[PDB]
Amino acid sequence: MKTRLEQVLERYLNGREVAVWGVPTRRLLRALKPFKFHTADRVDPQYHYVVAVTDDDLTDFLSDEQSKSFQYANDYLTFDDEGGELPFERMCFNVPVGRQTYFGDGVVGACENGYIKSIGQFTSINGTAEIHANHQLNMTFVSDDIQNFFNEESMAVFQEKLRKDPKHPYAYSKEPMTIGSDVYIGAHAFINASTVTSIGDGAIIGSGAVVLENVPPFAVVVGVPARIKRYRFSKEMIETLLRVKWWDWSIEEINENVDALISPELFMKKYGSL
Amino acid sequence: MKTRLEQVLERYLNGREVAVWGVPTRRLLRALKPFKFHTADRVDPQYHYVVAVTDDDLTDFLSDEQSKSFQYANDYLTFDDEGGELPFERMCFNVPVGRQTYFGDGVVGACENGYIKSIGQFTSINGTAEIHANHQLNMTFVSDDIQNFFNEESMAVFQEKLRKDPKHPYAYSKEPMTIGSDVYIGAHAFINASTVTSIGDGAIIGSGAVVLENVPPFAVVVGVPARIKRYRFSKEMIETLLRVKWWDWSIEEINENVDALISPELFMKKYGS
Amino acid sequence: GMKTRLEQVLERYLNGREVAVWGVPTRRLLRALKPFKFHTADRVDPQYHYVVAVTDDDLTDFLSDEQSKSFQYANDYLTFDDEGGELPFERMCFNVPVGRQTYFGDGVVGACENGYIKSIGQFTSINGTAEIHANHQLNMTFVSDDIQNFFNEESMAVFQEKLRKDPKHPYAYSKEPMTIGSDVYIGAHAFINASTVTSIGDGAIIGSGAVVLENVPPFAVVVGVPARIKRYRFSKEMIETLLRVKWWDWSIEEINENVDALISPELFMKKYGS
Repeated sequence: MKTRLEQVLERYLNGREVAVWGVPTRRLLRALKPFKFHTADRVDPQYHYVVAVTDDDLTDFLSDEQSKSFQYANDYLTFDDEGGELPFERMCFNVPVGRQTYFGDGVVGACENGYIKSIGQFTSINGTAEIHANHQLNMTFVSDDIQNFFNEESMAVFQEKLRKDPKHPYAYSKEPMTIGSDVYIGAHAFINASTVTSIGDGAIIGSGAVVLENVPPFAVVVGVPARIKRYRFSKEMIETLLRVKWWDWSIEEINENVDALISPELFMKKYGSL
Repeated sequence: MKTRLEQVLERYLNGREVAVWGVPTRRLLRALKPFKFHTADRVDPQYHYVVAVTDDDLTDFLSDEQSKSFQYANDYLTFDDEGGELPFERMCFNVPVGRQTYFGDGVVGACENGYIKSIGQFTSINGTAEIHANHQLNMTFVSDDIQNFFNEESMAVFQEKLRKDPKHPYAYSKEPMTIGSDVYIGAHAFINASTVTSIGDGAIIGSGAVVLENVPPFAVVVGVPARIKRYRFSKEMIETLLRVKWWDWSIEEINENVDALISPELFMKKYGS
Repeated sequence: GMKTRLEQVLERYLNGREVAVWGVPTRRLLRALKPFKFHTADRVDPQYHYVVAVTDDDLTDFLSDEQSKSFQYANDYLTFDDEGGELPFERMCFNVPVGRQTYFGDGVVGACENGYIKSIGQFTSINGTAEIHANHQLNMTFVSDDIQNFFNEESMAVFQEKLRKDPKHPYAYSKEPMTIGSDVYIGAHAFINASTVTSIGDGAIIGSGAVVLENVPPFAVVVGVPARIKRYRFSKEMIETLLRVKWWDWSIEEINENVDALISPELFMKKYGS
């Protein structure tokens, strides 16, 4: 599956050479195999695309005077930033991720594990958020790695009964969860991939909240376990938001109607009734 | 002390060459000195044991077509994975850890800090679970790093009061914590090492639970603070399980009992009074 | 003119010695070390070399090596990837003064960089997973921040103007950075909201997992989500005695001379109670 960097390079390299800014990794060299690359030294954006390996390397690059002529994404990127935002849709382990949406390594892993169907646009997920599923809870054992001792027959029996568990251990027999648009998820939050299939548009998940059920659109959930504290707007305004879907607007429309985005009062004016 | 990798190599290397998959580190090369090693290029399990440095490197290795013939632990391992499971009983900073038991760096530090006496078999501890002790709560100061300014005279009287503190700051003057077999500890759960001495066999610690006292065998604890939400089985089955001790079974015994391990009702019909 | 933690240590302790790099170097390390003579570490002598371990794992390897036993912390060696690590002298983390023997993790390093923290006191212990973040705006139609990447000049001016007049201080706007006092303890995975908090008082104990939404009085112990006051460490008269005496600003000699009063609260009151 294509990394974030390979997707961006396919868009913007345009015959240039990749300039590696930092110590390379095995994952990086695997991602760069379709491209010509060399260790960075003197870089010019007309001939070079700069790939910082770590966030540390990018900080060093953007402190260098050579970085002044390089534009984000168009001319440079960070390889170890699989959850970093882009102004266009991208895949993360074959999970669609909307524009201006960012998340951390826990959600990257959740995407790799198959727990996520899609992540919406303009969605903000703190880097320490975590998404994981339950082990089986109604067998004699709760361990998962005991299966490393199962031969082919025993594993097939184990896998079949896992698929029949209505509690969806390891997120079996359930839809991967959709994370909506204009969503905010606080630091150290947790979402249970066994029992959650939807984080609705506009939802806010508080810091440290342990989410065990679907979060309705524009609901604000906090606590352990997470419960609804309030809604961001009235139900009439929420229904208007779900009809207008400003997160699908053009960049020109976003600037044209920035006053409605900045003022919920004006938004309900224009769109609530006609 | 013997790292996880050194224990694996002593058991499984079998005269092969260690093929390093990833950037070598100072800690890795010190661990690899007694053995022959090279940067990994073309590898075969007959002549090579693949050591991925980081989990990112292991991800790359398993995506490579060469890894299909390599079996976990027997033929490859991750170096920066001290909490990772092994098919045999291992040590982690002189803490016995049972087969197929894993945990994260936080619990690795707890083993190194002396907070853990042992961890059972087939136990699953989420990578973000953490086990810390309390600082001293009966002094004028709560800082620990102030002791870096203490000379020998001040350090002696500081250490002596910690030793006699009944609340066990830094887990002083108490038994190290035992963690049983078939235990599950969820994401960002917390266990207080100053007060907890046992997580019983089969205990489940839910995501977010803050555990301040011992967890009975097969109890499911949740919440802040942790409370017993339910027990996994009946009283008689718990008693039967503590006598049968399936977590000590051979690999073949486990396979021959897979239906009983899947179905608690069949387990009791077979092993119950 | 901000300086890295390593630069501050080298300026104070290097004393014409040569830096010996212990571990694989990074781009950021090479830039920080370039004003100085440095070599890869082989055989080292603290009389002659200053050992810079790159990562914490490098430091573990160095301290397990025979060559390190004559090396003194900070005076003779340091870890580069340890911006939150304690120093025996008052230091700066970005533009934030940090007291002696005070440590914290990368999240709080980032909070210093973001301008969320005014100062951190002496002998303060902050777990590495503690996190400090501000709120996004909660009075607009959207909660996203990266939507502003699509704002042209005019939309950004309107957006920024409303942020600055928001009394709830989104992104810590229109409020003071928070002052974290001395002798403070902050447990694992604790959260402090940079939008709503301006002071963590001296002696405060923030429990593990606590989400702090309000100012914490001096010597208060707070727990839970949200964090509430559970108790106070000392009596009122003792609290005011401590705030006046300020043992956390004592010299090293004064600390050792009065270790009995630091060990025994009752003796502290007998000696310093007015």
